[PDB]
Amino acid sequence: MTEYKLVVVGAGGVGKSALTIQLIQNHFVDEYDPSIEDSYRKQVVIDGETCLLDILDTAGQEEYSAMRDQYMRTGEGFLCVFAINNTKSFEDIHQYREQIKRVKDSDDVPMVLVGNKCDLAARTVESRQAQDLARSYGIPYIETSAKTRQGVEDAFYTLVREIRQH
Ligand SMILES: Nc1nc2c(ncn2[C@@H]2O[C@H](COP(=O)(O)OP(=O)(O)NP(=O)(O)O)[C@@H](O)[C@H]2O)c(=O)[nH]1
Ligand SMILES: [Mg+2]
Repeated sequence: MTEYKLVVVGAGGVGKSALTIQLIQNHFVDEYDPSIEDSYRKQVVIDGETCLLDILDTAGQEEYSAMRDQYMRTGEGFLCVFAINNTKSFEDIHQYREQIKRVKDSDDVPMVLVGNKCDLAARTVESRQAQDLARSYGIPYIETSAKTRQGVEDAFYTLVREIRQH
């Protein structure tokens, strides 16, 4: 099987853990609310290929993590997550992009822009605004809800496909 190192990044509270947990849960534990950053694994078939996804659920840029630079060096692809009801989180996307570019010294890193919490009516970031931002980075944009599961598998599998076509 092929192993992929994925890193989930974004501002505090956008749903980085919720997304990761929704993908990787085997549901033995009913509720799991991770308090700090951690690594998770998921085996899945994507376009006929058996993949092992190593998924790193990072803390926001706000919190200190000693290993952050090495997480980014190791990471092969990045989910850049914001929340559609949090303008600040959307504006923060630039910070996360620049951090990844600074560490990896590259303009062509596999990424997916993720607008999470799309189950919510109180939207402050229009899809067209995020599509515009994604198009300026030359990356896919996908809207997700970690509550409903909408788009969650698609976001991760799109990232794997970006890594592949790199
Ligand atoms: N309505 C809604 N709430 C969501 C969604 N995803 C996460 N949340 C909620 O938003 C809050 C933050 O979720 P969490 O997964 O902790 O986000 P985080 O980005 O990992 N936070 P941290 O940076 O502190 O680790 C929680 O109350 C969670 O239930 C979603 O898709 N929809
Ligand atoms: Mg978290």
